Amino acid sequence: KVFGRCELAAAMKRHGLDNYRGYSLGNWVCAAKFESNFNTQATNRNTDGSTDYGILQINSRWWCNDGRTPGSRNLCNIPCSALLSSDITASVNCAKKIVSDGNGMNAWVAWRNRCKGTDVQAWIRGCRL
Ligand SMILES: [Cl-]
Ligand SMILES: [Cl-]
Ligand code: NA
Repeated sequence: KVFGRCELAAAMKRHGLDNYRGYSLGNWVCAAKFESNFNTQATNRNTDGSTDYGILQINSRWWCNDGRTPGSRNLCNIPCSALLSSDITASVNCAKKIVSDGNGMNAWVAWRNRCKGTDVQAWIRGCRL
């Protein structure tokens, strides 16, 4: 599924991401835009052989099991394929664990490089939430 921008904003809000750990909704939409272009089926292979999955590009090195990242952890206790569903619940629940691990949203490179310090509000403007 390729979400529309307001459609994704509303789904994230329903799932408790608005102001989660002090990050307003537009941060999460911005991060999703640049990580996956709002596509739940996005995958990308990293240099270390890990892979990033789903709309928030969550890494198999630490967060999910894909059976092909030797020595990896599965901190979200999920198969990585679950991160690719049209239902974003599993991605949101796992992202909540990531952003709480001390490093906030800096875990997402695209957020750090393309969202942090910008007017993220603009990612939710015009949306009925
Ligand atoms: Cl915002
Ligand atoms: Cl980047
Ligand atoms: Na893993």
